[PDB]
Amino acid sequence: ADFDAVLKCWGPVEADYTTIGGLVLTRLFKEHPETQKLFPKFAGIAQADIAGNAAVSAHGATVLKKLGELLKAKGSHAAILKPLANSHATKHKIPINNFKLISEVLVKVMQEKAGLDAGGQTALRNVMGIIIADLEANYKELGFSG
Ligand code: HEM
Repeated sequence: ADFDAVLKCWGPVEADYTTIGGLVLTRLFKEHPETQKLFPKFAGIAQADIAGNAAVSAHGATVLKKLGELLKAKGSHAAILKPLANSHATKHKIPINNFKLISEVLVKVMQEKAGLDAGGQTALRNVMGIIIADLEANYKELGFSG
């Protein structure tokens, strides 16, 4: 139910995954500057220079497309989220709390750009909580508990 609820507000996101993706990552790096260093391709770019950066926006589109895939899935969520945990724990080396931070940012960007109301915020927080708990479980299976 909460996945379908978030989709009621996803139109403006999916309309421009690149622009909205850039807003998300720009705001993540501005509000949580330690996260920028977890992206070696972006680490060191002056904050004032992130909003206009096409590579940052392209990666934000990758992120939001993956969330859209999850939301729209009729099949296994596990088939989509387990690889995501595997890569983020073992390749990218991302501490789990960062996923909470990007979720906070997404809520704000959807409030501002996608008409996310109180019920929609609930739903989105619920969906992101499901995602984060699954990532954390799969991290633990790989030996990551930090
Ligand atoms: C909504 C949560 C997130 C989603 C859906 C997501 C999705 C993705 C996807 C689909 C990729 C492409 C490669 C892969 O499959 O691993 C990726 C790569 C990556 N992600 Fe995430 N991610 C999320 C959160 C984060 C956070 C919070 C960080 C760091 C703070 C992070 C850091 C990275 C890095 C460093 C890469 C590799 C970029 C590259 O070298 O091109 N991700 N992510």
